[PDB]
Amino acid sequence: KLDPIIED
Amino acid sequence: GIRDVPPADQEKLFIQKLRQCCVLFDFVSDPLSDLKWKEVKRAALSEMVEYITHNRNVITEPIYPEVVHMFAVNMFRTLPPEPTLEAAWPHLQLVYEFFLRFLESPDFQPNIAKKYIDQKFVLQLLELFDSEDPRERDFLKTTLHRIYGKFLGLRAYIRKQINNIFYRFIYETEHHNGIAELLEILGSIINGFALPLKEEHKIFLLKVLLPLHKVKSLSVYHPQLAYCVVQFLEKDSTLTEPVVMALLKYWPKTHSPKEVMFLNELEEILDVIEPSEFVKIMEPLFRQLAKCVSSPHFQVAERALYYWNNEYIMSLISDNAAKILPIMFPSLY
Repeated sequence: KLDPIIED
Repeated sequence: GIRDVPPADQEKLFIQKLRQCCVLFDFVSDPLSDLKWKEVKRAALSEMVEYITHNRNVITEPIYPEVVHMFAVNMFRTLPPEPTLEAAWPHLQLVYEFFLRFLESPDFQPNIAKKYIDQKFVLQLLELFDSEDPRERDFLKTTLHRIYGKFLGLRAYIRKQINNIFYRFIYETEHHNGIAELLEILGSIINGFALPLKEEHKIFLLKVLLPLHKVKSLSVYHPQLAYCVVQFLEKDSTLTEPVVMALLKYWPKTHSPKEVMFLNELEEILDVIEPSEFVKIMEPLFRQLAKCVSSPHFQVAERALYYWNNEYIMSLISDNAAKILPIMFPSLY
């Protein structure tokens, strides 16, 4: 459900 | 609406409503008290939601501190000591809704907002995850996910503070109402990790995520925990041995229906396992599986038997038959 968050 | 007064006057009126909504009402002591004023506040909140949703260039620089102060005054509060619901929900719901639309608006400038949405703000927000109201925890979950995404400068702080919450849960209180929601956020973060994995994250797996398996209320958040663990092994297969061995260490020591969730997690691990990692842990794993097949709990026994119908698991067993068959059938092989 929660979209991935790309590490940065 | 705010939209219906002259454009020159709109910001002023918007600020004026935000300040009115800093008046706090008691929904507990006398629930029939001040219904007219409660409704005035509800309608104002609802109006501000519509205004920022249906207009552009209305979140100006003076709006930011007023929005954040309004959120804080409504939400940052001491929590009381099937579920118990927040009686103030008719207002709090709309404050969460509005703040979320605030964060998601195309007007939203994180370079301005970061002056008010800071470590202290995140600290106080994270305290609210212990709320007994699942609807509050749901809004909190979405809100913190958005903040983590948009504020690069807060990301390390958020990870650290979730870990503080988890450590206190594991090593002191063994009681927290929002572990599942926090693990859900972490799952989305783990999925986005770059390679090779930073040492910070491996430590988090080994020191935080694995010990979460030993807390007595595990069943409430186990699906979310399993997902985090599986994502780590999709990122870096070399973590397989410490993970599986720790899972085997934390496995229930009496026959229990709780083994079903352990069998689920373990099968999901096997679904992404590398053959060379499999051979390292197959002997201890299948010693446990053999006990589960012979469990006096029907659901545990059946659940373990299903491993044989997983084509991939069966290909690994069959390629190592000489070592696994004597473990699964001692009196035969």
